[PDB]
Amino acid sequence: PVTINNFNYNDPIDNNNIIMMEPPFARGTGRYYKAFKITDRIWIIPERYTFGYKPEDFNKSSGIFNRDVCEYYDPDYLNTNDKKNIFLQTMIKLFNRIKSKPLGEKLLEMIINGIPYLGDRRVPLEEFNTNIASVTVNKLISNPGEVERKKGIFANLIIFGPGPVLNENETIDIGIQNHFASREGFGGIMQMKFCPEYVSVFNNVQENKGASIFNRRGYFSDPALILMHQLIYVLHGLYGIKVDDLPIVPNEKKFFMQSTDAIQAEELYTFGGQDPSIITPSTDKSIYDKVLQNFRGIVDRLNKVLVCISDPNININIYKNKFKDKYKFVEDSEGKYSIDVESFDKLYKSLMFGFTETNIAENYKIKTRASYFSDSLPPVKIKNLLDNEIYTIEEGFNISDKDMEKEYRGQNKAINKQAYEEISKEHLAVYKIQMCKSICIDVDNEDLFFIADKNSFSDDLSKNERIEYNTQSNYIENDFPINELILDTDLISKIELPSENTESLTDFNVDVPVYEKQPAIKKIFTDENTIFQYLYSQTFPLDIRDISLTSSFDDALLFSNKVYSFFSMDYIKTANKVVEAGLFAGWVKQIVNDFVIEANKSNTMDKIADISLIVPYIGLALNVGNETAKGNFENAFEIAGASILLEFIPELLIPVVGAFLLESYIDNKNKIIKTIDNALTKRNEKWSDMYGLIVAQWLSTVNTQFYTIKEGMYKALNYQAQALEEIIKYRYNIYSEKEKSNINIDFNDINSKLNEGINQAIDNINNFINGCSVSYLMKKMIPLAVEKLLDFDNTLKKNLLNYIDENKLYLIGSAEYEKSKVNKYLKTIMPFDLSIYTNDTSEILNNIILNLRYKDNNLIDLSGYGAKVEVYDGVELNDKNQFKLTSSANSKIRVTQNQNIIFNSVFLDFSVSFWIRIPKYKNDGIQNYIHNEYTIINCMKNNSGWKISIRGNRIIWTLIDINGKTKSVFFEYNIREDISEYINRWFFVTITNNLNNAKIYINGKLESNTDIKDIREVIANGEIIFKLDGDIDRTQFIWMKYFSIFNTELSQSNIEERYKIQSYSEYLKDFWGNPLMYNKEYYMFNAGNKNSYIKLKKDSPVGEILTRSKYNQNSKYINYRDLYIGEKFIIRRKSNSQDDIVRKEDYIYLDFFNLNQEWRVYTYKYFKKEEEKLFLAPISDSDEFYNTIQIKEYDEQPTYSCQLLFKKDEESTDEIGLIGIHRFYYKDYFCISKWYLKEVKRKPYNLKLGCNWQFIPKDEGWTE
Amino acid sequence: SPIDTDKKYYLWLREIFRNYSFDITATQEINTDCGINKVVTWFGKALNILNTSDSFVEEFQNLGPISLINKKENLSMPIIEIYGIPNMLGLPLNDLNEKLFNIYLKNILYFKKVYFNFLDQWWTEYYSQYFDLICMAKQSILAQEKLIKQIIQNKLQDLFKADISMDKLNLMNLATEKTFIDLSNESQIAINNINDFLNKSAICVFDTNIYPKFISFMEQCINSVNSNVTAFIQKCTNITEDEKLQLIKLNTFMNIDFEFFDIQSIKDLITSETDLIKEEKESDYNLFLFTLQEDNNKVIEDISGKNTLVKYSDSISLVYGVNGDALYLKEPDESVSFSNKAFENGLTNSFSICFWLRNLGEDIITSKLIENKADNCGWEIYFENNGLVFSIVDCNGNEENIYLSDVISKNWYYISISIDRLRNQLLIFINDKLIANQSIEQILNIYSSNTISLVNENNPIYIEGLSILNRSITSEEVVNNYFSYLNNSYIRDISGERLEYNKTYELYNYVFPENSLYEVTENNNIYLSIKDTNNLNIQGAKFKLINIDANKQYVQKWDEGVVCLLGDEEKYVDISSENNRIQLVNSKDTAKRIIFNNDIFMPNCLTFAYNNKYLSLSLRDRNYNWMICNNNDNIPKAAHLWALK
Repeated sequence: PVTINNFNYNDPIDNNNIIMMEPPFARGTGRYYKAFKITDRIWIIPERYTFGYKPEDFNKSSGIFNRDVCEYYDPDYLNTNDKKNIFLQTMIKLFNRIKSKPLGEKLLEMIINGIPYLGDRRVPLEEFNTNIASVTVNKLISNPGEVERKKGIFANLIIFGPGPVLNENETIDIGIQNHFASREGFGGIMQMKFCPEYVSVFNNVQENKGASIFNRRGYFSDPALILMHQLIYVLHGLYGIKVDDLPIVPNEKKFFMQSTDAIQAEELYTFGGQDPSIITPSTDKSIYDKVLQNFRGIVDRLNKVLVCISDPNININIYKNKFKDKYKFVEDSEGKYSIDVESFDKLYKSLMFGFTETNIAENYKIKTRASYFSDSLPPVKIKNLLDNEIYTIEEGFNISDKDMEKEYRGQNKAINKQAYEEISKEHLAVYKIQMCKSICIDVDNEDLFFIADKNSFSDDLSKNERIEYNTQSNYIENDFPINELILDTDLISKIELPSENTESLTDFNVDVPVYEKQPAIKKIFTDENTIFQYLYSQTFPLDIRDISLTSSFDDALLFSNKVYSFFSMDYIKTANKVVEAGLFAGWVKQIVNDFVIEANKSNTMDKIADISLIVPYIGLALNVGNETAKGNFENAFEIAGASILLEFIPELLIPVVGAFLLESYIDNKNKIIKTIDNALTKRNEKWSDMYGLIVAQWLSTVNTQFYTIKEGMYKALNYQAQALEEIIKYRYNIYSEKEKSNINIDFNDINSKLNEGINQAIDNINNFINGCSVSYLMKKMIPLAVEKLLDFDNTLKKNLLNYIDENKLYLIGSAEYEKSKVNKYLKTIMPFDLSIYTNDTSEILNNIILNLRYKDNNLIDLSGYGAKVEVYDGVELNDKNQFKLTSSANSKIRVTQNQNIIFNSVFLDFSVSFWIRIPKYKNDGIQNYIHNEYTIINCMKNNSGWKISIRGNRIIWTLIDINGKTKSVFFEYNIREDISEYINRWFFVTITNNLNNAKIYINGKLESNTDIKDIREVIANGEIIFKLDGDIDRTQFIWMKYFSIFNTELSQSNIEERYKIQSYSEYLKDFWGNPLMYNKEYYMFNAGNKNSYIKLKKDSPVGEILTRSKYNQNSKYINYRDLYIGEKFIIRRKSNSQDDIVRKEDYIYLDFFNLNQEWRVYTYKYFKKEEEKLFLAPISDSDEFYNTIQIKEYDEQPTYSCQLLFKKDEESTDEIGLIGIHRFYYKDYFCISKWYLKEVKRKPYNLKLGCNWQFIPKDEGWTE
Repeated sequence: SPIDTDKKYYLWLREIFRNYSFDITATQEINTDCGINKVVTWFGKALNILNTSDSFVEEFQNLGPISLINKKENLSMPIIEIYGIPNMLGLPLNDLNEKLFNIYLKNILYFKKVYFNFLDQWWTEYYSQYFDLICMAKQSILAQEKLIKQIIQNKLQDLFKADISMDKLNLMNLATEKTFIDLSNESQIAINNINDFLNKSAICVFDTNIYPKFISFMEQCINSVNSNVTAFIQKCTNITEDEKLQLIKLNTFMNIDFEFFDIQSIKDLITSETDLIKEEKESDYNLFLFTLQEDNNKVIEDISGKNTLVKYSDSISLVYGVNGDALYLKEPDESVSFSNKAFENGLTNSFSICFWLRNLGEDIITSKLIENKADNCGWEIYFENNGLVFSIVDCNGNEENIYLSDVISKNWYYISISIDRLRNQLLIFINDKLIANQSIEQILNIYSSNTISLVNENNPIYIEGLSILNRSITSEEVVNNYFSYLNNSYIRDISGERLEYNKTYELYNYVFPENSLYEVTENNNIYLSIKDTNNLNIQGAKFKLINIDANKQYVQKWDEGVVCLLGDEEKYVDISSENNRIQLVNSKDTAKRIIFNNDIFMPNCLTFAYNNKYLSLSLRDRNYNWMICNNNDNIPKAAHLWALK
């Protein structure tokens, strides 16, 4: 339904899609512009927006326009037809991207349909009018060499080029006589200034993703989301709901406060997230009421419009239907329009809480700022948007083909370094605060604190109420489900509008804004050493190469070559040291590890309700609050709580809730009852209105101060890392060339090792500060509010009880009942829930290859770094993620890792994990088994790297450095157990390496360790090979599953948890670990009697228990017990209504083969004992036995055992018993007992119970 | 000023208990080459070991576990007698390998017996000194516990002389007596921390000190025997020269062959049977109700191991609830009682209670549900208005009356309540979400009966999974318990009950939870869609589920069936070919077979699948959102979740 046109700037004027226009702020003085119709009622004018700007304002100067942005000036942008045509082509591309999803199409559809009402507040209610600057625009028809001839048209949106600042965009409304039609329910033409080339940069300091090299490095915005964000402002203006009311005003009474203009509630609604929580519920109801009144005004006109004056071509009946659809009015048979609250409510919530930058970004999978108040960085230039290699319509920068979709790598400044260009600091203007002592330093106004003033919150709670028999508890929720909005769009219905052509405009009355610059520097005097001073001390000029760390704040602040440091004395002492060429390569590794250990120090909290851990060096780094740098930070915290960190304790506004006034009905008994009920419900409304008022004050005064502290710490840590590298780089250049050639250090490895440590430190600081912030709300703001609510409750109780008595005569037989109800009702409190106001609700972190994920008879890497996988025809695969490697030459897999990321060579932080199944040794081929060793996985270049090998009975992990030195660590499983937990069975492996130790885990349990301190450097890269390599028999093979590689050392907890997630399955497993199946022969094995099996008696229908045989003619080194012995069972479907996989809680038959027939296992319907033997007889049906079983899994930890339960009937709740083995002493019997039913419910589950069973099918990996 | 009021005594007694628990249970986490270790912070000052510096934990890392014991080096090499040289007659062929292989096997065993010799030395000379520190550390904990009792005793004896009511003194004596039990429990936690801390230190000194020495000693003992095998095979003449190199390579010991060490296999040695009994008999439950219907028999009892007493009126029936059997209090004035000494709470105890609830009252009237109050002291839960109320009252008259709003009739709810005295925090959960987070700092003493009573007034009710814990719980435990219990093989209704074959229903879409599907005729065909925003008064269609196997009652996951609509004429669902809309047909032969399933994190919702394509709603079309066989990615994933009745 939405169509985008195509143009070139040099096309001739056709007076249908290319015209000469006179925009609204031209006041009809001439100077026509050339315009293009991108779509119905939308136009584009590729020019600079010059209205109300001085001609000289296009050049950078000492001045500034805005106080909360870095401003870029460029007076040559869009000054030639070639450049001017580039503007149109990019605009058409962005519109095509917007309409690529249903949500974007609905936004465009609403803008086109939202025609402005043909009227204004100055028009009589009985007519339309079109000579208004907010409805019509003139176009030129006459040729250049002819007398002027003009014509009028309807429009909705006009888009211009940027004004004097290129990185700031706006939407402007049209005001006549100081009144705006867009704030009074009518709507009007909207204008927008836009620039798609220079974009904003942000950061995600508050997002936790563990130790990552590229996390928290800066992101640039997608220009498509910038345009959409501005189109939401257009949608508000066209529907006339751009009302003004009480704004947010910053506090500016102290030198460390941030200065800004007032913020309107619409801006916070548009952004979405938890920002609308900063508008109190009192102001929410205020805005909702003004919008409703304006719509009531429009309905009155639609019932009274009869004539048109401006244009006789207007069909009133056609227009009336358009507006009826626009505002979703309702029509009756008689021909009268009206408002239904249900319809109006859905419309209002869609426009305000439906379309939001946070919802739009989520749907399109784009990254944006966390909050309206989050910090911003200098803008960048995008080199070329028209290049499909960089920016595509379907997925913008995050192109999946190039491996840029994962984690939004496409918008990451550090990674996608080819899509943008840094701006020259020459042209940027910033507002600065210059604070001189009694030395002087400069701080950007964006770096201070933001604290809302006491005037920004309403006090409507303290006004009186009138309660009547028909009073409703209105309450506006700040939410609208997104999916309901998407399903409401129609992609097939046509779009139809009246003709745009009409009479020319004659009245040009309009108000044009005026702009002026202001001085960009402010000077203050202060003697306090606060956060601003403590960060400037951790810097050095780029001209100085020789520096040294100090713990003396004053000393660092005095000498140009001395740098302050808040770490340990030990760390400072080591860093200043000087060593020889023989110890440089060891000193470097030592210090860099100390930096990572110095940061990442934490302590747990136990005695405070909300906080869980503390970081002890925050005080020394910043000295924010009540001189936190002095004494012990942790001790001061315990005695005072979070108050010590706040730089400013705010005064909290808490109104006194007003009194209720109850009406007096004479004789209506029912009406008296209803008024009491309405008062009680209305009371619960005041509780939520008070909680909303406190949360708003917390978000804009206390939570903002804590955010600034998180940014300070991130800035403070990077300053330390810069200083450390500069010290290292200096000591390297001092050595003579001869001596220097023997020092091998990779500066790139040094830089990334440090960045990984800083990310870990910031994660702890987030958890600590987030707890401190919430802890403050619960313990120092909410309790002060509950106290005055309880006062309101007491006062209401007196009012209600007195009300009942004065009407006692009318409440015959009910006064006693009401008095009881009021007493019970007003005794309880309504508890406070934070989840209403915030949006608050790890496995995959640090994964660089996720090889084994089966897809279409092939393996693929799901990691998202685009590793290439080659599988040769000799490899066997199945949809269970189980590939098999063999001794054949073509049984091989090859993985070529992307060059962009590889594990650090100097520090070796990485881990490996997989499942494996190693067949059994051959009985005769014992000697070959014990000696031969072969490789299975190899990653080695020039004989430097790692590999995994299986020596006889042993799994190994070796590591070879550039100088040929070798290490190793291995796991060894017993080969003498009667029943082995590893010999041909699936088990879980995980290997882990740091700079100190190598470890190996089996099923989540540490098994071995070795010291690797000596290893110099491992330089493996490029390729990985899966292949059996070595002296092997032709019959060797291996199964594998879920292979992966992590670029970080893993903890014991993660390994143990990963064991459970990959062990989980809805189906049951057999003895080997494979899925259990119907119609497949099995052997039985009891967990509690591992040495005994089942057999059918020679003369009776009862199974007897015998003893498992053991290996004979034993070679002394080997010992085991048989498994392929006894009766063969088989599981059969009972229904056949429904694949052969058996799932938990299935009803089955348990059959088995006797000679050449199939039998079944029965039980007597009634016995007078807890235990009784089971009945075995051929297939039949009778009323003497039960033959229905349900297969269960009571254990919650991973296992290969199942339990078998008899039942009377499928729909019955009766239980008969669980199958098991019992001793009637000294005989053992195949029995069913009621005793187990109590045991299986005791925690923890006992693995040794006599009711646990496993099924053993014949396998090629195990021989007799 | 001196203590002269029972209220001031309660505040003093609470602060002593909280401070004592923080001091005695302090620990820190150290990452070692050897595993993860929990270090007892106060160990330094208790016995003056590494106590010469600022911090004990910092010194422990630098010097390691060996620094604790007194006699550091005590190992001694034993006497070795490896005469590895084979003792020459006959053997003219390469079948000599048979003789040589048996010699290779024995040399491995001899390496093992030496390994066992070192373990015995570690046990007798290195573990003994660690076990001594454990005994002394236990003696230290009990000594400090004995001192706190005296301080408390002295304060109470003095207060007995003051002017306080005889009855109030009696309660203060009872509250103090129950606190002594809490101190003993907290001391027992610290003793457990000491044990594992030093057991891991002892095991670890083997890995870093004893084991490396065993490597060096055996390293030389191999160079002495491997060469002795090379010398022998040159002497043998019958075999060819080329085979000499092969057999030498095939019977040579590297460092791997004698290397034996498993961190797990040594931990099994340290654990005795007495340790198994302790872990098999300790739990956090004072009450764990076990219900089991049986032929003409009910079984209701506590399997928690503290043997709570249960008394119930006959006529209490068992019925299937959410994941097993629930008590059904069908008729009025029915009751159940639980008797246990732990249910008298006092001043310092912390506990939790959780159960499933279903109410068939459908009336706005107050009613008692579950109570442990005696003389307006204690706690209870009861119905009010639509929701529930939780109450807790103090001996002095401090109260908390909290109102929970969500509860309505004929639904299943999961209620979980926690009381924490160390943090003075109260938590309440309904199903998945945290409802209340309160400070009970002002509540002081709560002393009540040893009996908890479950009752009815007129409302029939189901109860299931009633359980009581002796500790507080966290948000993570609640969420896991909730979803784990519902993860069974049954599909459920919108209200939480099991679905049934051959029962009427109404159909809702998760995206539009209050509009029901209704029939629409456009061409001769009949379709389904949700009602528009104006005609919501229309009555929804009525559906039924059918399985070929009659006598099947309840629907399970992965079952196949058809969908039937009630009316003057039977209709069945079929997929159109012209458009993928679902249309009704009047023939059971052409009815499609559909698969039923649900999602783990959406327990009461449902999905229909046809040939691995889900059925979902479509985008708006004039006034209709049709029910279709979807394959597009431009429709939200939520659109394919449905609910019945």
